Amino acid sequence: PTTNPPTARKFIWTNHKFNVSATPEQYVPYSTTRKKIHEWVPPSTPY
Amino acid sequence: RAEYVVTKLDDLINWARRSSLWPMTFGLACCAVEMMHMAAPRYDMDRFGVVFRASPRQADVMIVAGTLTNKMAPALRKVYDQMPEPRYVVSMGSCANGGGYYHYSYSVVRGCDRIVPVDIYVPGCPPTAEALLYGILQLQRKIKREQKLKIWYRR
Amino acid sequence: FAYDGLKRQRLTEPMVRNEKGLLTYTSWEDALSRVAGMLQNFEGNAVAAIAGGLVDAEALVALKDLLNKVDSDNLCTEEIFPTEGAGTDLRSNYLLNTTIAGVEEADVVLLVGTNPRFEAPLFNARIRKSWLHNDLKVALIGSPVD
Amino acid sequence: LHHAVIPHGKGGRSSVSGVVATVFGATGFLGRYVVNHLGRMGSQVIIPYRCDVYDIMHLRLMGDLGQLTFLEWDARDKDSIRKAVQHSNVVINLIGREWETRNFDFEDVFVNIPRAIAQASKEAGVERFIHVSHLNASMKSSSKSLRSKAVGEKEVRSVFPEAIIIRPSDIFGREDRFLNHFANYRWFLAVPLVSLGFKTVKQPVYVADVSKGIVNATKDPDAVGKTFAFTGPNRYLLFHLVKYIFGMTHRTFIPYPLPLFVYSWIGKLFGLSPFEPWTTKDKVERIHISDVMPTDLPGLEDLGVQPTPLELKSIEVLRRHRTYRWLSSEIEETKPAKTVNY
Amino acid sequence: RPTVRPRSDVTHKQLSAFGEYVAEILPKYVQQVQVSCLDELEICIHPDGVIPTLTFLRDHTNAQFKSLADLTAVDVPTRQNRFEIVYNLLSLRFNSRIRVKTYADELTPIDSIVSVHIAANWYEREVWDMFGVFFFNHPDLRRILTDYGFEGHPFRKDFPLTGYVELRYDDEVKRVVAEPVELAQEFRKFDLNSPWEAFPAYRQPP
Amino acid sequence: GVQVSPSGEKITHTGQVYDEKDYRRVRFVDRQKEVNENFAIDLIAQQPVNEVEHRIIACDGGGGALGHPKVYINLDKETKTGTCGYCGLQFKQHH
Amino acid sequence: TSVKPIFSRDLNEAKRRVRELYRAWYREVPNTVHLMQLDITVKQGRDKVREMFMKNAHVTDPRVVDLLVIKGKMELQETIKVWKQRTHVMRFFHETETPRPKDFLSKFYMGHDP
Amino acid sequence: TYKYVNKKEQESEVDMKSATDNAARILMWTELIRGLGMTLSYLFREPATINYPFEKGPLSPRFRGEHALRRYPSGEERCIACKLCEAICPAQAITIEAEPRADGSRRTTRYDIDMTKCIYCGFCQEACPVDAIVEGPNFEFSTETHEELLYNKEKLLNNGDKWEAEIAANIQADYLYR
Ligand SMILES: CCCCCCCCCCCCCCCCCC(=O)OC[C@H](COP(=O)(O)OCCN)OC(=O)CCCCCCCCCCCCCCCCC
Ligand SMILES: NC(=O)C1=CN([C@@H]2O[C@H](COP(=O)(O)OP(=O)(O)OC[C@H]3O[C@@H](n4cnc5c(N)ncnc54)[C@H](OP(=O)(O)O)[C@@H]3O)[C@@H](O)[C@H]2O)C=CC1
Ligand code: SF4
Ligand code: SF4
Ligand code: SF4
Ligand SMILES: [Zn+2]
Repeated sequence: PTTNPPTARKFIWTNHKFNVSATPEQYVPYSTTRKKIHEWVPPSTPY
Repeated sequence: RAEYVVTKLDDLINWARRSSLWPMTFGLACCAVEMMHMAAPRYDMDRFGVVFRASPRQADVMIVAGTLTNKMAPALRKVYDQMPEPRYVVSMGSCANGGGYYHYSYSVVRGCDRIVPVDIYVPGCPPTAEALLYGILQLQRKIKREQKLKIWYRR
Repeated sequence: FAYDGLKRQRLTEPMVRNEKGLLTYTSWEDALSRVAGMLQNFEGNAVAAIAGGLVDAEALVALKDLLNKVDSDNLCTEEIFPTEGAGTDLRSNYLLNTTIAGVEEADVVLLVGTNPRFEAPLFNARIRKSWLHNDLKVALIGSPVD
Repeated sequence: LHHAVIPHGKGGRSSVSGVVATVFGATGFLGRYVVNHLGRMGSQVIIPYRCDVYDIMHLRLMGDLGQLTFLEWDARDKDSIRKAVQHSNVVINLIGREWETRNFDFEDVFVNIPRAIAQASKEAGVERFIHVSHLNASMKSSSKSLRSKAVGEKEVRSVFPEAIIIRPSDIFGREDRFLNHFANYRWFLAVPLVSLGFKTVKQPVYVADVSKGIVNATKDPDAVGKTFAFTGPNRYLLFHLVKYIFGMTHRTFIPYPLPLFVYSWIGKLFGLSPFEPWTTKDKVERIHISDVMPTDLPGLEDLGVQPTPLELKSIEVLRRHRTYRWLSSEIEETKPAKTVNY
Repeated sequence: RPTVRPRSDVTHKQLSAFGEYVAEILPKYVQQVQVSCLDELEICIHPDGVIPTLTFLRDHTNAQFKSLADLTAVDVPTRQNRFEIVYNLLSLRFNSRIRVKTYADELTPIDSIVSVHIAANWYEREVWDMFGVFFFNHPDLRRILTDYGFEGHPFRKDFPLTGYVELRYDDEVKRVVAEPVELAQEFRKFDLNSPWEAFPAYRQPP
Repeated sequence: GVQVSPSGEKITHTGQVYDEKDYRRVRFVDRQKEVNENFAIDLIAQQPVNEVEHRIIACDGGGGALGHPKVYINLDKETKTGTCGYCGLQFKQHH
Repeated sequence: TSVKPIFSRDLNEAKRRVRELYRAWYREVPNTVHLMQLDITVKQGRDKVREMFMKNAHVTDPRVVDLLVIKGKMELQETIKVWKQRTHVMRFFHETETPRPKDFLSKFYMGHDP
Repeated sequence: TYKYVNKKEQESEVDMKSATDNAARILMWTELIRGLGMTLSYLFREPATINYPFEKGPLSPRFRGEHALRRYPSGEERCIACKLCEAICPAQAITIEAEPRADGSRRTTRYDIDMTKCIYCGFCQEACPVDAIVEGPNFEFSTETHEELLYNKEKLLNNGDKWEAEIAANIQADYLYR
């Protein structure tokens, strides 16, 4: 990639990171789901 | 000074354990074929001080290749519970990490990690022989960064 | 399109009234203990229930047999139905004695001032099916509706 | 409670229990069973380690794929206790070594660790602080630990009230420090036990009985302050407690009685070991303070467990200490011990 | 025609001719010899007559089938005799294969051919291990492929894809012990089965 | 548009931020949260509208075999813009 | 109903075949505990043999009892031999999974299990 | 056609010249010396080994490794939540629960591979009608833990926000073969 360099696309990284193994700056999963349920709203008004 | 002497001893104690680690003649599936291609003249274990000894008493790391069935499982922890205890583990494959195929079958454990504790996980269905080699170079620094005499001084 | 409703404002945990007067969250071991205390205490005719709407035909019995073992018949429902003559008796005063399929096999329908269109919308469809195909005539009694 | 602390799941090993918990001493003997009895039923178990990553490998299992998350700390700082107990409903205290280190003494370990935790745990807002003192430790004891393990039993109540405090007896199990202590007296000529063993009444308890007791104490509506005492049945006497061991471990048995004039000084010779000592000033004296009768305390049986006798689970912990020609000997054999009621 | 695997009409008469041969020579315990479009033969039999048509096919001048290949057991739980048990054989002499299948219940065993074809010493054992079809007169019936405490016959369609137990290590007892099944993903049975027969006049008329 | 919640964690493409009272925020302790900073909700909005001449036109993703099965749009609406469900590219008619 | 029997006839001939099997376990439980190291004494090893025979007594069909014996001869051939392990034979005890409450009230303090 | 491999025995009345020829094979065991010189022929060869982290062996543009979610040249996550990439994934590894993006567009809220599953078979990059999910040429992504192999969507877009300079060259090299 000096005489046949790639195409840059204005999202691709500039600072490449190695295999973050067991440090911080590693990966931890989610449940990227928006929680899919809604329980109830008790009022602050006794009777 | 005492700490500086102990950090270097604990850096010097590991150089032996990490260079001359003697893995164990395991097998069980396709994945083991790549270990042979890591004993092959392309990606040499022996160049890294890594030698197959086929007994655990002489061993320093288990490499778990292949589907760890329910019948083989006692023979896998009967074997992990036969080494000395600087013992390390490496799980080659997606059949050994989670049971990639056969995760939902009945005669397959859903991970080597159900049974023996593990230091590192190599993915790939047949992980390339240059992908265990990245792991047993990474296990070779995962205990470069162990501090077993430091945490004796401060204790 | 009401399946959005089963995931909103929906009760999950058993709540219980607090010493302040607000509702808190507790366990079944603590709520049933409080309810049972107020059932061994008051009995007979000061103990009642009002069912309504979206209710089984299984909890109606267990909630009936429970309150009959403390000798109560105050089992009521939200929407009124008569009792002056043979209300709960004789299962022909609160039913489609005709089959809903029977609307086809019919020449006349008197609709009292109700919307089959919006009360049980699909009893109006059999009427429309039997409005088109077999020459049927209807007479709606009260409340002109489109 | 919230929506995920809900226990919506059968049994365990992939289910939820709402028992997101910190268990500090989960690198040693008792905590490896506690994590097992939490992780098996389905529960997040925050395991703070001050130690080698290699010594916490056996904790990587007994955990169902996310419920075992580890983090580092040391007792001599703040902001490493205010990260573990943050996202908790439960906190458990299992610290206590057996001896004095160069940096952490009996008071730095049994008084100042629960105090800092339980205060740093009350600020977070958690509901439970299961604490583990040791039975026989009221005050004015002959030792120096049990004279300080009641100080912690007060410096926790004065910091985090409504805390559970378990006072177990001397525990036994695989890789213990109790049966594998007397078992290894065989390396010398014989056993130097005091007063020919008498005057030391002991009711030991099995680990899982303690652990199943803890795990059920973090779920009851009961135990919102109730002290406990995990003692177990078969209130043995020491001479017969050891004769059972050396009949189980078939090597031999002859006493060699002593006073505390010397048998507490031999511990000061082996106490001059930079490593894990074989004995101490005080590890000799717990064995001999060990004397108690159960008076009123709740115990196991009103917590969930039906405790286990030593008659049964003694193979597992002494089958190693035997020689070939006794490596299979069938506890049908070996003459069970004499139990005293008093 | 360039993409449709020519039928090769010659070796469909050879086998059908040998089909009548095996039936009229042996009317007992034989019903509906059949031969597919794929030029391969099928001779279904009554289970009391297994060995008399495996010794025949091992010991006969014009039916030399002395080499066994498989012994399956197909499960079809919409019939009494659910376990169809399929043999398939091979002539070195004739270069022809054949299929000799049977039936059975969950309890109606089938006598073993270990005397005829010793190869079925273990093909029968797996059928016992996988399905549960007993075999009279068999040296050492027992499991091959399943665990030493595996209650169940797994290839029965009644058996769940993930079984009833799974194993893990209990530090409290220091063993690889079983507590019942507790998944983490719940294998998602997809409903990939369309309408639209796809094969008309090759179907089921009521 | 990664904007931090009042608790402290970051927001994803989708609001999924664990609430302050959630126990499943331990997993980022001594760790962090892999979250992509380049939200496609906005980058596609940072893209002009091709003011084409014809009413029915084609979209691809720069190469017929390299993405975006070729679908066609009806640009009769002058008020809204026509978009392909695959990309989010907008168009107009110019007349 | 005019069905074909196997290894027996009417049930009374297929219970000696069951007792000949109990006649093989009761002499080979003390053998296993010696061979392979086990915590069990002998009596909670033998009582489990009866416990696993006093589970299938409700059967009333010879062919079924003719069949359950066979699977027992398997698991005795697998135990008189050490083809099993400490693991496999100490798997019958179900020591791990907590015994769920049979009672109604506690059975739905956890789980929707009828 | 068949070929005999071990069939030469025919007593030709072996002359005394053919005896020493056999009697010096034995008593000097020379057939083995022809093996010692054979291994001596290889220590003087170039050992094919390669210094791995400095000399990583040869691959090809279709080498399928770590998954990644590609992206159009103007942002816009290239996935459109079809679900014909878990309907084929034989290891049953992918869960891609989706929604309308609130732009009116159609995108994932959820995407997943359990890389402890994922046989690395290629069915998902050849099924994707948009070239969103690919299977990159990574093979150094070993991990010390089980959780780091549960790539959801943020570890898997930004991964595709990493290798896109290196993927597209291989995809551009191969869209004629597929
Ligand atoms: C002048 C008149 C007087 C003269 C008097 C003297 C008369 C002459 C005496 C001649 C003696 C001849 C040589 C004697 C030794 C020969 C030993 C021998 O015969 O070995 C035979 C043996 C094979 O035996 P067999 O079982 O029959 O196998 C063939 C089956 N088809 O073969 C073997 O199995 C051996 C195989 C072992 C191979 C191991 C490899 C050895 C490595 C070699 C090291 C090389 C360096 C040599 C160093 C030498 C030491 C300095
Ligand atoms: N087991 C027994 O014989 C009995 C114990 N008990 C009580 O039960 C509890 C459990 O103790 P047990 O676990 O058995 O003993 P352990 O020897 O197993 O020590 C338990 C843990 O305490 C940690 N620890 C001790 N001191 C410090 C310190 N100063 N700073 C940080 N961590 C520390 C150790 O961490 P590391 O591993 O890093 O050293 C160890 O993992 C204690 O309260 C003990 O007194 C009561 C009766 C019987
Ligand atoms: S992961 Fe793939 S290569 Fe490895 S054992 Fe399983 S199927 Fe074989
Ligand atoms: S096939 Fe491609 S575009 Fe469709 S959901 Fe899968 S990854 Fe996304
Ligand atoms: S490569 Fe194959 S196994 Fe892996 S995610 Fe894609 S389809 Fe599934
Ligand atoms: Zn487009």
